[PDB]
Amino acid sequence: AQSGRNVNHLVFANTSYEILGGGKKYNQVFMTMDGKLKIKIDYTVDDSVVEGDYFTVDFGKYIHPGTSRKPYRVNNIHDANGRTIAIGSYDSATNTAKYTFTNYVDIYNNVRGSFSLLSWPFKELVTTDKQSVPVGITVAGEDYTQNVIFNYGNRTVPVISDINYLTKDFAEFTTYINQNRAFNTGSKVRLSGQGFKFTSPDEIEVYKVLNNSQFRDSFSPDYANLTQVRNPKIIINSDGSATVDLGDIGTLGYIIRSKPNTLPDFSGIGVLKSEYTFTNNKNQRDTRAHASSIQFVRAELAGFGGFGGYVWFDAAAAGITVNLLDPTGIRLATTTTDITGHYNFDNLTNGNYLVEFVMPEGYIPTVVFENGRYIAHVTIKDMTIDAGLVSD
Repeated sequence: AQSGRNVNHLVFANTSYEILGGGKKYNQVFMTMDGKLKIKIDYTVDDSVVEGDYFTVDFGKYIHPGTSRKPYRVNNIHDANGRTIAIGSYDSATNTAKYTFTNYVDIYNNVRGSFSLLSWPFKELVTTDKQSVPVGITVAGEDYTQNVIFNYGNRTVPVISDINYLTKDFAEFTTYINQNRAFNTGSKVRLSGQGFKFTSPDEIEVYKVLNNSQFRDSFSPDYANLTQVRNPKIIINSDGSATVDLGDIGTLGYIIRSKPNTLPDFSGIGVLKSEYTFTNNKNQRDTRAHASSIQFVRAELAGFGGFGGYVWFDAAAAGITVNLLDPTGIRLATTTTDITGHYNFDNLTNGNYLVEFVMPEGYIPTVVFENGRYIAHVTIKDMTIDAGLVSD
């Protein structure tokens, strides 16, 4: 089951939080103004810790590592020269990161470092503007808690919207209509984007609120308890925007939940915009709009990669040891070739690795070769590395 022991008790850590983004001068995480919560961890590791031992960071009830982009992940942790001290892995089910020590701890004593993570609240729990949340985490078995105020800037206005989250393939975009509950007729909403497109009305769901309690400040409403419109009038426009015709809504409030597609080979800054045109409570045409922007951080949207290959005598070479190394030569994983001569490593974060084939005594490869180790460079980007063996 485990590569080593839980060594929480042998990792001595100090933790602090730092608010980033537009709310920092107001002591708040401004969730729609680049706000996030940075977690900073300084640690030392006992000399008795070995390769495969691990410590954990439990992110508690209220926050997760990462911000707006799914799936959430943690990073490996390195020393001052980029050598990997521990491999980071995150389990969404338990909201816990595991940091598994490499052979760094067997090479060096007085192992110490620091790392940081960006984090965001679960929008279904941190629901309300100005909510002061006791953000309690556990770092190497020791609790750390600080109250943190979150604010999404929901305003009681004709139209406001926010990006709930983003994945490689789509964003969930939330638009609130007529929170001010004014009498409105001829109501229409255009959803448009830079970096996004609609292809089907199936991408858009419309809900009528029973009362203002359903307009959750976090823009991640409880859809299970909202009244969903069966026959919503939705057109996908030739430019890839969509128009939702709500009609003569009177004083009713509406929520539109949309899932615009990301565009392949777009980067920089995505934008999703809600444009609300209507006739107002005085029979005058009006127009209101709101826009949200989001960075396509490819590294945070990418899936995990892997590679593999065959080893043979130049007949399959079964049970050959193959190590996965970081570019600095630290071992990240080990495996052996199976009965068909095949090995693999998967769930690898994009980047550069070395693959080390351990030579049986008396054999050399058919890249560099030293002290009976054949080492090949590999680049992972969400391929095949083979080795033929010949007598010396």
